[PDB]
Amino acid sequence: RQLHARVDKVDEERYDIEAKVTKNITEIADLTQKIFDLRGKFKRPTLRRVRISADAM
Amino acid sequence: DDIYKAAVEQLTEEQKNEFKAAFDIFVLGAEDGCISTKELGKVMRMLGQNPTPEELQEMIDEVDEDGSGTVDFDEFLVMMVRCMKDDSKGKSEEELSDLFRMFDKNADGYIDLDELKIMLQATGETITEDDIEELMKDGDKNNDGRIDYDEFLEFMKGVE
Amino acid sequence: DEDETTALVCDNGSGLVKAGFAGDDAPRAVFPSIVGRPRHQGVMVGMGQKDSYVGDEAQSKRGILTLKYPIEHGIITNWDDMEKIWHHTFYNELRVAPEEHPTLLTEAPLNPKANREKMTQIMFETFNVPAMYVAIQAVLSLYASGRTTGIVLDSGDGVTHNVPIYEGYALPHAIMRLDLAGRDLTDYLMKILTERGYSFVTTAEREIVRDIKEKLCYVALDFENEMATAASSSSLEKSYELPDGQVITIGNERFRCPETLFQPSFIGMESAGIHETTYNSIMKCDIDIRKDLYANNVMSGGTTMYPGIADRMQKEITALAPSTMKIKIIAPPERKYSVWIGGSILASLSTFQQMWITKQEYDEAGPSIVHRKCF
Repeated sequence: RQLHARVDKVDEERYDIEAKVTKNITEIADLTQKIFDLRGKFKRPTLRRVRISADAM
Repeated sequence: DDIYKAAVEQLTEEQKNEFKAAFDIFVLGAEDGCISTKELGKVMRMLGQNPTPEELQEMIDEVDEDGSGTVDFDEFLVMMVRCMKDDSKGKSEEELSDLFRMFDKNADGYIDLDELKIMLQATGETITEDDIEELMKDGDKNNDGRIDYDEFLEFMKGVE
Repeated sequence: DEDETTALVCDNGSGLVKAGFAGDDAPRAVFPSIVGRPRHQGVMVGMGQKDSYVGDEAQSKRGILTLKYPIEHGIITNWDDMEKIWHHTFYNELRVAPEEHPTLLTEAPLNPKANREKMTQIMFETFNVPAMYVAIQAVLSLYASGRTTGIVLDSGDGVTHNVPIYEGYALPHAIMRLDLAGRDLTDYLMKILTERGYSFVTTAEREIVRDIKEKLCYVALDFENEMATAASSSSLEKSYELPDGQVITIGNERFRCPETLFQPSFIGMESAGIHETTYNSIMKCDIDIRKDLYANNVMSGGTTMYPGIADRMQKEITALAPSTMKIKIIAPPERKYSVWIGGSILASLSTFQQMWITKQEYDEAGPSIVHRKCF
């Protein structure tokens, strides 16, 4: 029964570390999302194939 | 020649064989290096690129560092591994992420030259200020005097 | 990041929120109590741009935002926006998790009950703080000022509370509370400057006027003589630079606004003014209390940084006070930053460890526990 209480509380605790790393991952997602914004400001203008049909004809 | 390590290690052999397949136009066959640096533009294009001719002449001067006018395998394969990083890609950013936050065991938001030199001397490698400085401003392309996370990734990227 | 589970202290007013940890000397960061929202249609795509902005984000991007304050006259009316302000306060700038720290919040003694109850619920339910306490602004000011006895005249952005305290105890029958505050002085300054050809009616304009007030306005020691000169000569005008390069000068309006604290009728308020209410807080206390409160007029809160205010408050009450007796004002460079400072002191006292509400008692009682445990 000590084990039953242990598994109750430790199930709780592993679910809790679950939610904690879940918040870590959610904030990785959101902060890295605003960081996608930050670095996109810098890198999007070149995601393009340019100066191909300029001369070939 | 040491940069050839980044030229061939991160790349593969059959990548060089496909280079040969795309290159066999100027060398029509049974020849040993008749290639010139003018049509370097052509030979890079047939590799599937969207480049500018200023970078053609740049690579032409980014090669001929020996003054030859013809291109060597190490620095060419490297300028690819420097631009066309069609390598074994060198790393993962979970591996590199743990690398950062272990170097930056402090998670400063940046591996300063502090943890940089820490691990460079933990290497056993004799590491001077120029060593940490080259490594930093290769990471810290921002030249803020400290390698940040992605600075450290790009820094340790394409590395053995 | 701390080596102890030190309480977090957040002095959340109707102006700015000052926050840091208990045991320190100063807040780590200060934030406008603001949540901002765009009043325009986006045209470019992939521009980022938030649905809502918080604190300093809301102020920095204010050019196209309407800015709302969740706290009015000392009370939270919008707790969803306070959850955002606290999230920002704790995780973005202090970079702490209240889940591992007790949190101390502040309010006036007659602040309507919903304020302390909702503050308690937000910290226990959205931040899951291990403990809470809602503290009295006068108490916090008295600790910061080194006193147990005196009148705390707290004339800040929200309300003027004005509560007499003797030997650390409330004398509640003598609280000369007044619905006159720094926010009304700001509104008055927007209107009086409009009369000078510089209209201030939008959010951006309101934030500018508050900045003008803080840097250019004063109350002086003698209003009538100050106006006799200010109304007659440009020598008392002072300029201010607006963000777009406009320059505004203010003459007698520079003090006529602030003067509303002594003459509330200027904005249509029925009141004797802050100095008469200070006087009555002393007078309404027992005769063997009065002598100690006269010797200890404690100044705190906002507006305390107007030139001439400490000198004037002592003059105005000593003029109403009886002769022979000495009447004195306490107005340290810690004025207005006294509530936060007191929070740090109070949170850290060993005797205060019996005052904190834990996240135990909270679950059995709910947020209403604040009315059983704090004050």
